[PDB]
Formats: sequence, structure tokens, C-alpha cells
Amino acid sequence: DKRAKVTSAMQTMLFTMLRKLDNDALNNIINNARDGCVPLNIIPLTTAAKLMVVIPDYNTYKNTCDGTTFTYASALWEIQQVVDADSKIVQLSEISMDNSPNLAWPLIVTALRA
Amino acid sequence: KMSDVKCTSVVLLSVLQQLRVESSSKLWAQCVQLHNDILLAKDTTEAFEKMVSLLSVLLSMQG
Amino acid sequence: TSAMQTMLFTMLRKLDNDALNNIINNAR
Amino acid sequence: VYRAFDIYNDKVAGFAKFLKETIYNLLKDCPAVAKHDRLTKYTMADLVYALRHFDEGNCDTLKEILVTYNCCDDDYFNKKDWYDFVENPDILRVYANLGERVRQALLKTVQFCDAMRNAGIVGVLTLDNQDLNGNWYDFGDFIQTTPGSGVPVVDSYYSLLMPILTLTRALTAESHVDTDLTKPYIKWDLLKYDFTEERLKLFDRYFKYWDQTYHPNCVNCLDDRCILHCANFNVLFSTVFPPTSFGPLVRKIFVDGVPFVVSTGYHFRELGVVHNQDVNLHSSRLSFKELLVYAADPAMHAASGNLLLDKRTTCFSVAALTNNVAFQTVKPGNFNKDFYDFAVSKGFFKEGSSVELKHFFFAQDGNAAISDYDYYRYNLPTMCDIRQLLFVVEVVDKYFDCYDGGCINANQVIVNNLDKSAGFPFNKWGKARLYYDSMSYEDQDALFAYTKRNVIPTITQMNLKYAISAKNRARTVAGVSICSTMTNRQFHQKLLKSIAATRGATVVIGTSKFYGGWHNMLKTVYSDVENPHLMGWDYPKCDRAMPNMLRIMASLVLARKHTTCCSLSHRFYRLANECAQVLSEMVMCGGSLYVKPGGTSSGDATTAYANSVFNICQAVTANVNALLSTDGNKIADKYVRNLQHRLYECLYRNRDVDTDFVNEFYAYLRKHFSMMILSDDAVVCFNSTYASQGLVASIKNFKSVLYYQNNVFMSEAKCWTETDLTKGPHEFCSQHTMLVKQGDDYVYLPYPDPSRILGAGCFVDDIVKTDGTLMIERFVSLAIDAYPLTKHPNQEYADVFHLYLQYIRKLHYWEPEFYEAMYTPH
RNA sequence: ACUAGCUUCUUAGGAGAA
RNA sequence: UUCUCCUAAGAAGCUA
Ligand SMILES: NC(=O)c1nc(F)cn([C@@H]2O[C@H](COP(=O)(O)OP(=O)(O)OP(=O)(O)O)[C@@H](O)[C@H]2O)c1=O
Ligand SMILES: [Mg+2]
Ligand SMILES: [Zn+2]
Ligand SMILES: [Zn+2]
Repeated sequence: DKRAKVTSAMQTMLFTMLRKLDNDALNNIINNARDGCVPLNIIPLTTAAKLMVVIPDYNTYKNTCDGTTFTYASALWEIQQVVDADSKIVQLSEISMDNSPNLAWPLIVTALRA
Repeated sequence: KMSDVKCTSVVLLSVLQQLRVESSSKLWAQCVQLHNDILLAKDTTEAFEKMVSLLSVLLSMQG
Repeated sequence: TSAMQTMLFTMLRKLDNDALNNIINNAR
Repeated sequence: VYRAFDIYNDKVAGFAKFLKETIYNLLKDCPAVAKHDRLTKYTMADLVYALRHFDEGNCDTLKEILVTYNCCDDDYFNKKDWYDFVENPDILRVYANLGERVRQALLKTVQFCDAMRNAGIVGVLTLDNQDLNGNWYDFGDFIQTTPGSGVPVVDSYYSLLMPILTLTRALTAESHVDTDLTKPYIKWDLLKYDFTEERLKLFDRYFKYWDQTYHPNCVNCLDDRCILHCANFNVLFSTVFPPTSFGPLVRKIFVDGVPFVVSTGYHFRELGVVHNQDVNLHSSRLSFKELLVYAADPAMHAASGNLLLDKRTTCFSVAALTNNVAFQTVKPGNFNKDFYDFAVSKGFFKEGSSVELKHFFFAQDGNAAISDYDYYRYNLPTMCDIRQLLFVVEVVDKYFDCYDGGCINANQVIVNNLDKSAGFPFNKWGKARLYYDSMSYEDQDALFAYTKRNVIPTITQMNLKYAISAKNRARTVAGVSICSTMTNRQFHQKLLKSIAATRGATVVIGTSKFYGGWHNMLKTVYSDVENPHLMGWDYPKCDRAMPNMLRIMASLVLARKHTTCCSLSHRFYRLANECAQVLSEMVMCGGSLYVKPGGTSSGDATTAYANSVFNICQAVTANVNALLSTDGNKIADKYVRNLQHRLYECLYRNRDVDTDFVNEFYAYLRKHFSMMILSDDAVVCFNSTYASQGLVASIKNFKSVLYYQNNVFMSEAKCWTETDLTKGPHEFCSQHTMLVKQGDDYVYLPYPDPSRILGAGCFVDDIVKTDGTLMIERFVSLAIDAYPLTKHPNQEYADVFHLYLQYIRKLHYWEPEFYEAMYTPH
């Protein structure tokens, strides 16, 4: 019976990618309102420790992720890593207006909540 | 004339993708742009002017 | 993979364009 | 000079252009009245007309309104295509410049209402009386009653005005404190999702005189018409709340120890806030059904993914399930050089030939899926004329009255091709075959009972297709989840099959083009329509810019076949699952989860039939708008004058389902505007004299209706008008036609573009590179598709079938009759 | 590596006729 | 055994 196999695998995925969910942030944002009902679009906006901005070009990198620390969703994020859409690490000093057309366009900056 | 260059550019980007060019998005984007720009070409001059660029991109590596 | 390279080369030689010919002689 | 009037008398009725008592003392208290012995040149009716009857060469009124109220300077109109929404989206801002002005008028209207309520006056609030500043005048058709008990009529007013409320975003100030644009945005509490009080406050502040009761949460509606009304209101009232407040409402559930996050509701932008019914906090030893619903629930996924900010697209992203963004690219199609040399050796691809290779398997870089999903930015919230919509939905259901539908059991499903993916949260372990062979019939029945009382949000995975194209776009596909499509099949696969098995209808889904079927369809469309001309259109970006209101209308029309097997709550919860799965659900590009603004998923189980409902809706709407926008005193036929008058009366003077006139107008259309609708393509045979006089739809009416209702400008390159019937439809499903002799009788044959069939011959999308036998049947099918080209007068076109034949000859179906018996009726 | 529709080719099963 | 029709499986083409 492959039904039991797929049920075991799907429950394994359910229980495996649920570990990195609770950091005493949901229990703060859920019990502070009536009915304990919270929209989903604000669950990762207020509890996700890690964040990633996908910048199309430097003109929108300077506007949002200016420097090693930037604000978003009423919180501060310190840029922890940058990737150039090829799993190649890009150092923060490499991003510049002069050295703009020498990297991939979508820059994935990974930051942590301050 | 036009069909020949269009078809050879198709097979050229085919062998390019087989050459793991998609692993370098900076170059794959330019290859794709040349491909889609010559596939809509209406003049042979620009078609050749971009086919030579695609060929130069091809021979940049030892493939 | 070799068949694609061979057919590309044969189609390029059949094209017989001046700029393409100079490119293929500079590459070889 | 012509002025737009909303006239309604005993002889003429309609909203159209026309070439033209001491009650005033009891209304000078309200500041919303002009001083009667001052005014502006254009009244608000002129604005509503110019924005609902928009066309080129006659848009001077809209231009003179925009350049007179500080919206855009005169050197903004010299730009070509300044009016389109797909191209030049900046016009949206140019329209939003009027929004606040419109809002003032709204408030002034309410003031006037209170005046007419306090002064005890009855009368109709006609749009041609309210100044574009906001003042009313022309008090000649108002009757004085007892003060404190007189009521005004605002049905026609607010109905006609509803489109420009979301077109110009008149309610854009409600995001600011003290309702002033010079103030910061209202910092709405992130935990607030209900907004019922705010919706009721906005309704009482803007539509206090609206007679019909309005429910902010659509679960409290009375019928499908009430759902349409309340959703059309919530569409306008949801453009003011934080966009992060909508979507599925989740909560902490307790599952056998470790807690989970499960969505127990959904705050739609149209259906208010809908709470699940079969919910439980303490869940232990759950079955496979609940486990599958929780897996397909985005609550679990977006609650443990990294917060994402995607500046590539304006769409509201949610999260990223994978620690790195996936950049999937579209490979170029493999090349079959054998057919290419075979074609060039037989005198093809020559210089100046009429046939030229134009269809190729275009390659796309790593920014394909995102930059193509970003085309949803053309999907704007649209508030449709609710009386017009509530009548057009009746006429459209009359167009779908011949079929028959209803909820079917899980054992009588006719699902085919179980070898395809099953959405994102399930494709990691198998295709739909496993999920259809695992869940027993009682499991699927229980799942359908669950979605009949709850809301199951799903994640439609956005993938890139690998098909040929004559254009450079990516044309992504949206694989919906198996949990959504299973219930959609159980709920719809009795009406969809009955549409796919009914000939001679307006919807021609299921009707084959082979075996003389094309002649059947064309002769059905013709159907003794006097002064016949053919007309066709193709909706620009129908998958993206289709409003939420018309998609809800389509799902309600498709759900109107459950008058016995479904309750009102059951039908509403099925509509809610539709909205939460295929209208505003959250999509997944690569490993990153975004929120589709309002686009209608192209991967829905019922995408073709719902799109056909939407196309018929737009066509009926163009017809009613053309019939109303004509001067009643100029129509020669008295029956048509009475038809237009009763149409206006059933629109803006009635509230019940006037089935008598509904059927009368349906017959009038089906006898004078005969349509053939395949899911975006429409060939209509219409009367020449009627369209020239304006009594039926035309190209201009469709363009205007798409402008104000569909939010896209239909360019003249995608529409066509055929004058003679000897030449058939210029294009239907990209199949040109022609009257050809086949068996001593002139019939119609569909011939595709020779470029398309040639490209299908040369370029292969990783099919023939594996074996040589697949080429045989592939070219058999291509010859079946390309045979009619022989009857084409152009020899260069006709030689395509001969080339395909000569290629199939060297198999190593050969006869030119296996490809001709496809077009003899049998 | 989606949904629906139509049409082919190849293996099997059930019916009607010879 | 032959022919015709209707279903089950796989593959392909076209359309939206
Ligand atoms: N699931 C699919 O693979 C799929 N593939 C398609 F090509 C089309 N559809 C549906 O038909 C409509 C096309 O209508 P269509 O007249 O072709 O215009 P379009 O929306 O494709 O844009 P454009 O006119 O610029 O090409 C789409 O809205 C979509 O609902 C699909 O579901
Ligand atoms: Mg068409
Ligand atoms: Zn209601
Ligand atoms: Zn039902």
C-alpha cells in the first residue's frame, strides 16, 4: 500500500519543516488579540527571524538595503549574506554604482532580525 | 537565408545550454536576448550582426 | 552532444558568410 | 454640444449623450447645493460616460476633464497609447488624481440625501445634476412630502458611478488619518482582520441612501445576487485596508502534542471574512483527509518560511520556503534538421515567399517566471455596476440554461490523465495518480463535505511551459493543488461535461473541428441573423487582468446548477473555496510564495468554462451598454425602444429577477447577436443595421466595456470584423477558414497558419530526440492539422501538406485520404 | 514537467454481423 | 477466424 508510504512521507515533511517555527513570537502575537485568530500574511512578517530581499538592480538596492543594516516591517535587519543568483557569495563592498554591470541582476540578500 | 541563420542560432543555443551556460546567468541572459532578438529579425544585417555575437559567446569557451 | 556540435558546424559552413567565415577561422 | 444624461421618461430611457416650483427653498441648508438664481463645464455624468464609453477620436471629454482638474498636463496626451492600462500603467495615477474629487462628490451626495431625508423630499438623484465639484441642481422632478420621511432614489446614481470608484480610487483617502491626503497612512494594527465595523462605517458614510441592505461579510447574504452585490461593495471597501490583513486567517491548533498552525478562516477582499465551521482545537489521531488538507494549507508553509521582500514584482510577496531563490529558465527547443533539409530541398524558405517560419520555441532567462507572474499588476480591483452586473448575470445564466449540473459522487468522476503534477505541496512524492489511488471514495466524499462547510486555501505552483510561440512572452502555467482540483471536479464535472457534450450552443467547448464540425459551428453561429457580419476579439491578458467580480460572477453562474443538491451555505462555501484557491490564492514561483493579486488561475479545473462565462458576460454587458447608450427617440423600431426602456427599468428601477424581460432580452440577443465562445475566443454574427444604429454590441462597445470593467484597452490588432459570410471568421482558435468545395457542397475548413505547422515540424521540445517512431505519429497529427491548406488558393500555402506527406512517406497514413476523411462529416 | 476539449497511433476487454 | 462499434492502458499533435 503506497497510501501508507505517502502518508508517512507527508507527515515526516509536516513534522520536519515545523521545527524552525516557534521562537516565542507566535505565542506573543496570537494571545494578544481576541479569538486567537491571526492573518497568515503577518505570521512571517512578525516572527520569521531570517529574511531575504531579491533586488533587481542597484538602483533598488540603494533605496532599500542601504548599508549593513536596513529597516523593514517595523524592524531592523543586519545583512548577513548576499548571493548573486548563482550560489556565489558577494561581499558587501562589491556592490556599487560603478561595479553594477559585473554581477547578476537579482541579488538575494539574507538578513537576520536585530 | 533568414531561416538558415534562425535555425543555426536555435541549435547553437541548444548546444550552449548543453555546455552548462545556464550556470552563468550573466551570460545566459545575453545569449537568450540575442536568440529572441534574431528570431524576430526582419533584416539580415542585424540578424548577422547578432549571430556573430552569439558565435563569439560560443567560442569564448573551448567547446 | 557531439552530433549537435557537428550539425552546428555543418550549418555554419553552409551559411558561408564573410563575417562568420572570419570568426570561424579566428576560432580554429 | 452633446452632454451625457441619465434620462428616464415614459418615452426614452438610458445613459447616453443628448444634444440640448419653489422646492429649492427647502434645500439651501445643505452645503451640497448650488446657489440658484456657479457651475462647472462638465458634470459628473459626463465623467462617468467618458470613462465608461471610452474610445479614440471621441475621448475629448475625458481629456478636457483631466486637463482641467490637475490630473495630467496637455503634453501628456501627445504620447501614443496614453490610455492603455497594460502598456503605460502610469495612466492609473492620472486617473487616481480624480479619485479624491470623486470622493468629495460621494460625500456631498450623502449630504444631499440627508437633506432630502430631513426636508422630506422624494426624487431621483440623476448623475447629470451633480457638478464635478459636488453640487446638485435642476430641482424640477422632485415631489414634496412630509418632512422627515421623504427618501431619494440613488440606485441608478451609485450603480452607474460604481466603476469609476475603483478606476480612479475615490476611496484612497481612507488610508489616511482624518481622511486627508496631507496626513500619514493609518497605521492599522497588524492583528486586525475583521474590519466589519470599518466597512459598515464606509458604507454609511458613502452609500447611506443605498436602499438594499449590505452585508460586509458575505456569509450573511440572501442569494447569489446578494453575494454579487455585497462582494461588489467589499471590492471597493477593501482597497482601503492593509493588503497584509487579507488572505487566510490562521491560528495555533493542538495536534497530539506539538502544536501546528492551521488556517481557520479567510478574509477575502470580496467575500468579507469567512470563518471555518468544522474546526477543532484539540485534534488527536487525525485521518488522511485532515492531513492532506493541512499539507495543502499555506498556514503551515508560510508560518515557517523566511520573510521575503521581492522588489522584482509589485505583487505582495509572502515568504520563501527555500533558503535560496530558484531561477528556472526555459530551454530552447531541440532542432530536427532532417525535416528542415527535407523542406529546403523541396523549394521552401525561399526569398520573398508568402510562407515564412515565424513560430519558435523561445528561450527565457532566469527572470522568466517572476517577470511573467508580475503581469498580474494589470489586475486591479474593479467595482462593477452592480445593477448592470446583477442583470447580466441573469442573462448569462440564461445562456447556460440548456445544460445541467450538480454535485456528483466520487465514484462518477471522469478525471483523465492522472500522470500530471498535483500542485506544489504534493509534487514531491508523486503525481495525481497516487493521490487518486490512495484516497478511497469515502475519503474524497468527506473532503468534499469539508470544503462544503469550510475554506481550504491552496498554493497553485507557477511553472514555466515549454510550448512554441510566435511572441517572446513566457506564458507560465499555474498547476493548482490536488485538494482544490479534486473538489472542483466533484462540484463541477456535471455541468462542464454537459457543456463539453452539447452542440449548437453558444459555448462550443467540446465541439470538435474535425468531421465537418467546423461547418456545423459556423452555420450554428449564422442562424438566420439578418444583415449578418462576423466579429471577433481576443481579450488582452485575460488570465491576468480579469477582475475578481467577474470571476465570482462566473463561479456563481457555474454554481447555479445546484438548486437542489446544495444549500445557500454550501454554495457560498464552495464559492469561498473557489475564491481562496483560484482567484486570490497564494502562488509559488520556484520556492518563493507570493500572493496573486486578483488574477484568475489558468490551471483551474474549470478555467475554460469559467472564462467562457466571463466572455459571455462581457458580451451581454457590451450589448446592454450599447442599447442604453443610444438615443431612444432615434430608434426607428418601436419594439426596440420598448426593449431599451424596459431594460433601463429592470436595471435601475427594479430589484427582482424579471424573468419575463430576462428571457425576452436573451431571445433578442440570441436572434440578433449570435455568439460562439471558446473560453477566450468569440465569433459573433450580428445585425448590420442594429450595430450601425447601436442596438447591439460592436467593436467600440467591447473596447469601452473592457476599458471600464475589464481594465484593459482592446487594441484593434486583436479584434476583427468580417463583412461577408463567404469568407468565414478571420480567426478562431488561430484557425482561419474559407469556403471550399468538398463533395459537391461548399463547406468551411479550418486551416492553421502555415508558419505554425512548419515550426511544429522543424523545432521539437525534447520529443523526437529520444526515438524515431514518435516522429511518425507526430507528423501524422501535423498533416491532419495542415490538410485544409491544400484547398487554399495560395500554392505556397498548399504545398505544406504535400511536404508533410512526402516526409511521412519515408517512415522506414501515407495516402492523402487519411487526412481528407477527417473533414467529411461522419 | 497544470486544467479542459478535440483528433491520431499501438496493445487489451466487451458487444453486433459474416 | 474476419469486419464494425464501445470501453481500459500508453504515447503524440492541435486549441483555449
Ligand atoms: N492551463 C494552460 O496551459 C493554458 N494555456 C493557455 F494558452 C491558455 N489558458 C487559458 O486560456 C486563456 C488564453 O486566452 P488567449 O486568447 O490565448 O489570450 P492570453 O491570456 O493567452 O494572452 P495573449 O492574448 O497576450 O496571448 C488564458 O487566460 C487561460 O485561462 C490556459 O489555462
Ligand atoms: Mg479570436
Ligand atoms: Zn448580502
Ligand atoms: Zn451541488
